[PDB]
Amino acid sequence: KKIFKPEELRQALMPTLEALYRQDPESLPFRQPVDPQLLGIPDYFDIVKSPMDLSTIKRKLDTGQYQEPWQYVDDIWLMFNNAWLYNRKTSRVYKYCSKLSEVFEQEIDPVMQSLG
Ligand SMILES: CCc1c(C(=O)NCc2cccc(Cl)c2)[nH]c(C)c1C(C)=O
Repeated sequence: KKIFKPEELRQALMPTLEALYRQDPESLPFRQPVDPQLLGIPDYFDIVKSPMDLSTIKRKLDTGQYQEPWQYVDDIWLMFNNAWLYNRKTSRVYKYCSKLSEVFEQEIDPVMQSLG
């Protein structure tokens, strides 16, 4: 039941988020919230009830919204799962999502062993 200072959480986790955000071009579809009206996908919020993206996660990390590291990890998988759920497996975004998830696994694994 260890408690982490918000600042130490940000320090430990931010490099993993940076690694995802910097991944080009695979991060591009995940750098901002999905905007259904712009994209012409009006059923999006019927399928995805809990939208998530890298900018939102970044904000949560900056503003003390995570009490413990698994909450960050939860949001990352929420983001990936939303994309795997909504998009066809052949789609560009699905494929980018999978590649990003592999980057995430490599970066996160040592951090979370070293943390919680
Ligand atoms: C298909 C819509 C979508 C995007 C997206 O941003 N597309 C536009 C785009 C902009 C730049 C680069 C690319 Cl490749 C696509 N993003 C997500 C998570 C999704 C979904 C539904 O899951």
